[PDB]
Amino acid sequence: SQLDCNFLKVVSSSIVDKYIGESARLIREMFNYARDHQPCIIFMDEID
Amino acid sequence: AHHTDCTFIRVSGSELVQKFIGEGARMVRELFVMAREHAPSIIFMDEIDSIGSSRLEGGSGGDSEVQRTMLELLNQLDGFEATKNIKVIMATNRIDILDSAL
Amino acid sequence: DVLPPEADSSIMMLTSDQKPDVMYADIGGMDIQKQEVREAVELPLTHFELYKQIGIDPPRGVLMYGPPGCGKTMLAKAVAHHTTAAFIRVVGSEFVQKYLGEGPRMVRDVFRLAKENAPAIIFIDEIDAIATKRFDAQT
Ligand SMILES: Nc1ncnc2c1ncn2[C@@H]1O[C@H](COP(=O)(O)OP(=O)(O)O)[C@@H](O)[C@H]1O
Repeated sequence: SQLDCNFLKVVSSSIVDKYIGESARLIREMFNYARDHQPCIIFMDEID
Repeated sequence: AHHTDCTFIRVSGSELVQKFIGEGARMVRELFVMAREHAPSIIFMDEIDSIGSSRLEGGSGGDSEVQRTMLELLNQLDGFEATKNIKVIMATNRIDILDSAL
Repeated sequence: DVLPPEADSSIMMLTSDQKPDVMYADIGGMDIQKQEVREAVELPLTHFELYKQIGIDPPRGVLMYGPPGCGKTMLAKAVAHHTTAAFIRVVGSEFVQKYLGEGPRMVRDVFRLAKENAPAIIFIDEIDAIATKRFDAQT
């Protein structure tokens, strides 16, 4: 309802990996994704 | 290593352990084959509690693949074939934890 | 032809573009520790001749030791920022992995990358899991 309108970012599970490299890659990918648009807010639920 | 012109061949402790089954024994067999191919040689297995210790009762209650690698090394050190001009140096703390075979 | 060295896929090395943002002035007055960690890591690296002229073979490893939060990781970030050599930080938790042998492989690869990338400083932070005694495992 605020001037964000961009909420969704369905949960966050894909960032699980076996080395910090893949997690850094995925997180900067999502950070650039958020930078794509107006203030983007990332749902972080679905964790166990 | 620095005074003998034999052909030193290193092996760390956690280096013959490979996740894929059997790859932890093909490596030892290839090691000794290379040694035989290289005439006088000496192998200094560094801390060797890794491929060592004592055989544990099997099942899903202990390590087994490391046990198979230990067995392969044992057989190649003294088995049906008598290795010639190959000598092994093993160093490892805690002499009392090794197996009764090695 | 021979191409430039490659295959730095699992590049945990900072090497610019991820450096921490702290100088040696966002840390409040840890004077003794600051001097000691400097004389352990920073001093041997730049003023190398300052050491051999005494026959020392500078120290190669330093530990951190303190209550739950006191700035251990912060001084690590600072030393990493104000440094000329590489810097790879791997926590002592990414080593206890599932598939067997895949653990020690990570240590071997970390040190191989360190040696293959010139002078380097390897930071193993919160290493309290894999350091604890012997307790000859029968399990
Ligand atoms: N003296 C200090 N100066 C600046 N920041 C500090 C100081 N002490 C604690 N902090 C802040 O508190 C946090 C505690 O970090 P630290 O205690 O090193 O982590 P750890 O629990 O791994 O030791 C740091 O991120 C830092 O931002």
